[PDB]
Amino acid sequence: EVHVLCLGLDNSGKTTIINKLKPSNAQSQDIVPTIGFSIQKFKSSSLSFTVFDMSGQGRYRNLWEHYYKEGQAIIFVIDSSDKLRMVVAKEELRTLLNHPDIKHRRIPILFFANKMDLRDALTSVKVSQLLCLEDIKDKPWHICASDAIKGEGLQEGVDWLQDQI
Amino acid sequence: QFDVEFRLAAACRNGSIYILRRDSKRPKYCIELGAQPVGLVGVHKVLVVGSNQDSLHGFTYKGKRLWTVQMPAAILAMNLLEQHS
Amino acid sequence: DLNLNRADYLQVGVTSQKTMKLLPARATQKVVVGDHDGIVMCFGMKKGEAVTVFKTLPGQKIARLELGGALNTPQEKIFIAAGSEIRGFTKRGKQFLSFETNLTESIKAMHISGSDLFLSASYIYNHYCDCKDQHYYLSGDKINDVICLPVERLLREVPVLACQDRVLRVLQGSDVTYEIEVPGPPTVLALHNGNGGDSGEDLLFGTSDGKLGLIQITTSKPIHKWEIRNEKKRGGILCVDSFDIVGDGVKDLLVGRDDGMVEVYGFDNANEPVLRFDHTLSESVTSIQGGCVGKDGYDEIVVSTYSGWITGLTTEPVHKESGPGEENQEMQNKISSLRSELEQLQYKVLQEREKYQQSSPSFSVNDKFTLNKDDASYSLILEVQTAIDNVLIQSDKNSAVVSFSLATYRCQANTTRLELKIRSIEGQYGLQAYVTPRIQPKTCQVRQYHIKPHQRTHFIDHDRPMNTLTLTGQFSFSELHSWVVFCMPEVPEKPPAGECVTFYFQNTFLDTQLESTYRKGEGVFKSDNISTISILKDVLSKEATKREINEVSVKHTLKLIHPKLEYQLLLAKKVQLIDALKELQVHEGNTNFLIPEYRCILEEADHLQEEYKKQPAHLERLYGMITDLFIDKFKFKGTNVKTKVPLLLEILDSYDQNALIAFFDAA
Repeated sequence: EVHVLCLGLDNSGKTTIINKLKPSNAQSQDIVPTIGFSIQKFKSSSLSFTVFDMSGQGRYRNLWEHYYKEGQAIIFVIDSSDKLRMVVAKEELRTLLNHPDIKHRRIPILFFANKMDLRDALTSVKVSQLLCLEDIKDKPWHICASDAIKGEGLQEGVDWLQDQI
Repeated sequence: QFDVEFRLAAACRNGSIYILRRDSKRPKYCIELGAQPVGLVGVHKVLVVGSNQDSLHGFTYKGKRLWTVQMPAAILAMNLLEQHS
Repeated sequence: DLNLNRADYLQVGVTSQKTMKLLPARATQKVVVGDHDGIVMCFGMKKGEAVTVFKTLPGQKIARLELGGALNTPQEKIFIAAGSEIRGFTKRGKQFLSFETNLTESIKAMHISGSDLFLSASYIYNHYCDCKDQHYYLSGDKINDVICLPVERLLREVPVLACQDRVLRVLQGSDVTYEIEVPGPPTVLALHNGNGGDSGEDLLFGTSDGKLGLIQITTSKPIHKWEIRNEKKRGGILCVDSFDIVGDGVKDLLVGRDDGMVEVYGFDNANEPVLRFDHTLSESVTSIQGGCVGKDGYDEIVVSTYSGWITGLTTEPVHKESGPGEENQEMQNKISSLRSELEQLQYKVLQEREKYQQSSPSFSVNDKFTLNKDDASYSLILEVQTAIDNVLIQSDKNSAVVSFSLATYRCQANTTRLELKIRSIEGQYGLQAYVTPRIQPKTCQVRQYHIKPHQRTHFIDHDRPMNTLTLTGQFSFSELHSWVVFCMPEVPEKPPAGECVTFYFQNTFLDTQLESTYRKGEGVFKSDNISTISILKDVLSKEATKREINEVSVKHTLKLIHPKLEYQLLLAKKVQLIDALKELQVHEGNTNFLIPEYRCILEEADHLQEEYKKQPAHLERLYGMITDLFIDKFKFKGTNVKTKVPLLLEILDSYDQNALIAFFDAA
């Protein structure tokens, strides 16, 4: 119904959120790669919403530029362990949202941080507020509530993102 | 000179970059610098060289400087991480 | 590189040293603390709020709290020792043990090794086994802490006794096997792991001057492994603990201080420590522990603060949510709670103030009158649970303003501790301090410190020219000891047993020893200074009325003094020209012209200028010391040369060292 897309930074392996973001019936213990093209129903902070999954290798972060236009609702994520590979994820919203398809519909558009139980982090908002990128305002959301793998904070920007649908 | 058909690239003291390919192939020698080009750098498709006067060096195997300037000061050793042709 | 966020928890009353503990409980542990009114309590911090458990009844001031267990069971029995007896609670409000251990004054330290119980006192040390006396020791100096090596990883119980005179007497039974020497009076000590060191046994001590160590007490001798002697990190170690917070795999050292400083030391060198994270707290830390108490899954440090603020330093960020215009909501919740509480408390206390005014408070001041050794200045440190309003200093880092009139110091805003220096001369014995807190009746409490007429050490050098001096006649040894306590900074008040005691002092302004030996009716006060023995003669004659010379010693003292006066004069001579040379520096970039001589000053101009600020006090002190030395060394021969002083002053304005010694020997 209401889809959700996430991309992630390069050279991380930070894609393991969607498994613990899925329900308790089919939780996965292996690390979940952000292959994308995922098809499942998961009970989110508003209702039983849908998802989508993609891979971010620099060589590979173009299939996410092949499914970027669409999506019922939306999705925000980042790598907040990156002290060098987070300069490149700055342009990723301008790849994602700057594109005409994303801009046209007032659905869910927010970018969130990650890797909190890892030994480095930054501002909670991260994507739209820490790395000088507060200017995502006309996008009709905001993103929050991030940990690393332990499973917190998916209902953090939910009033701006999840319960905003 | 990493061409996949093995066209070697050499740098002159004068700063003029030559394109001497396999068994000393004859190719136009590009002088693509104003200052001394002592900053050659491989890029995983082409042969990256660095401009002497605080100018980023971008170029392909046919002389044409692909890149515009991107460095404030004089670089000393480039490199590149992993992606395809 | 490490970051710990300061999350505050429940506030308890004023706490003594090492009065906080963590019950071992993989989820959040439980915190247990003891107030100076006897109200030992424990909480768990389930979600934001302290879910209190068995907050007991008030009694005597809880002097120590320690958790242990009889067998290898997870240690959960929490023992306290309030006034003169040791009480014991389980991990709930059921008291099971109450050992009266009838003593005289109080307990100052205690250790529970299963059933074995090693308690301290003012001077006394006892080792009981289930309310049965088995070992009894009486040191000559006050005890700071007692520990026993792991009786399991080793075989014999070797209790260590940290004395006030910089020694660790590692005694077995009721007699010392040997004594380890450590710099500074030890205050805390605990085996540096959850077991006591991999390679057998190791003892980690922390002293009141600010110093850590790892004395490895073998069967007959210690093996020093490293020391963390500090320079800028002054402040008495009140607590230390071992816990792996960095997460590398080897346990780190969480050490507290007396100036709030909490420090983590990692062993990344695989054998030696290195500082990783330090944080000031504005009060005096009294207990430190590792683990986690809030939001299990993130290791944190629990720090007991003097006034009772049981604070934590977590490794988990605080900005969980970030959306729209925003400013989190827990801040709003805590704000509203404090709002409501302050409204209702204002109502109650206003009505009670009305009733009290129409019908018309003791507190604690943890003071510390220590003696800085690198300088010659005592560093007085007052602390109050509340904030201070003004401190009087009557006589006979600080943000306060001067109280000069007798110095009155007002403390700005909401400060608890106040550190102020006090520099007293080699003579002039005879100091009050009125402290007033910011409470409603606004009372004042007076303290009386003493500036004695010399930091005590353990050994001297007898190959120095000793200007001995002998007191004889009609003494009770206790009375002569009382005289020496009146006369010397660091000596125990209680007369040491044996009727024959020897102390090895040392002048800190310049190294001159003052060996003092005395028996029931005789006393020998050897020295390396004429000033010291002259002062001793005068003050002891004064006490009595109340109730030899080595002809080269003066030469030795003058040779000692000469470098200091030379350095002061060179200081003045360079700072005279610093600014004149700086005026030349601003032009022509100093490429070719400036002489190398003054070029050596152009760089160190800053240090020269900042030492010139303190120079005049040192110069005046040196002149006074020299004139007292001269006057006294002529006074011993029976003369009165109080008149030749101005010529000596002029000579020192010139300072021809050879002409100086000539004027000393001739007139």
